Amino acid sequence: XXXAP
Amino acid sequence: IVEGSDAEIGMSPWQVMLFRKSPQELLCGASLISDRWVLTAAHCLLYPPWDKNFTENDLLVRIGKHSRTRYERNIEKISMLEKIYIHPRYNWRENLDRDIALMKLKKPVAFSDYIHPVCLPDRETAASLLQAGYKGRVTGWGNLKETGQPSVLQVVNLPIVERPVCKDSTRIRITDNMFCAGYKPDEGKRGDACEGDSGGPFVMKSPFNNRWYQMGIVSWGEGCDRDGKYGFYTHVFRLKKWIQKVIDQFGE
Amino acid sequence: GEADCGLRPLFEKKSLEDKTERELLESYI
Amino acid sequence: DFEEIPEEYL
Repeated sequence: XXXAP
Repeated sequence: IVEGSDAEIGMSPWQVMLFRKSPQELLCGASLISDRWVLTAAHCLLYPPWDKNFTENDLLVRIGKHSRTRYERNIEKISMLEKIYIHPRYNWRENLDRDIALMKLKKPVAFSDYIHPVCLPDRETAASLLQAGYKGRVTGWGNLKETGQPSVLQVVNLPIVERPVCKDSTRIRITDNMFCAGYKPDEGKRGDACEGDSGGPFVMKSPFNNRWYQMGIVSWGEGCDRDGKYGFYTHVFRLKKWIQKVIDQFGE
Repeated sequence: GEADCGLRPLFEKKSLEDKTERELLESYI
Repeated sequence: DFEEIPEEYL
């Protein structure tokens, strides 16, 4: 959650 | 969230929005664990490879939200952080191991129909619910598709998967501070968290006391809703002794 | 606040159930 | 596409 994360 | 639905009003009242002051924008998800403390993924605040290192000052906490975008005039409450605490052994270098952080709010929030905390699991609760096959629920304002953004908070129910299968789906080294969830390509049901859903809660409802418990935090994945791929979450019960610790040292 | 934890004001507290929580409880065999 | 929040928060 960001761009993997 | 991929293949979920809109949440009902007050369905997930511990759901928090991590919000950037300028550009004012959605950073990540998070959850209300008491009237002063918020739980999220450490990578939402500190991720060097993307030059990410937010300070108390860089943000706001939005509680009681439904709409992603609107400023929910008599429902939501906005707060300021008094401080940020990251797992001292969180691993940004190789695989998001110990992906966990706590945020202490400047002023304790007041609960309401739309605002209410999630419980943290005890050893017995975790013991009995963290079982392959058992479903949990994830919520977030994240990507709807791997390639967009919902108007409203989204929800999905997903089964916990066996460690072996979790490990065999990827090249990355999985640790005991992580669990994976999703359906098997043969089970013919879809759904997953997705980019923008980070820091949100993976919760389970106890069948013994019918209370909602937080078991994981949305951590990382490979694409969103791909067959043979699974979402990975921070195993909240394992990092509990660290959480206890900081709360007992810095607040409440 | 964690003490009245996990009991939602509009569901548990009124003894109303959400639309899919039954899917969860059914998986806990 | 975020609606403006009260100045009082910033």
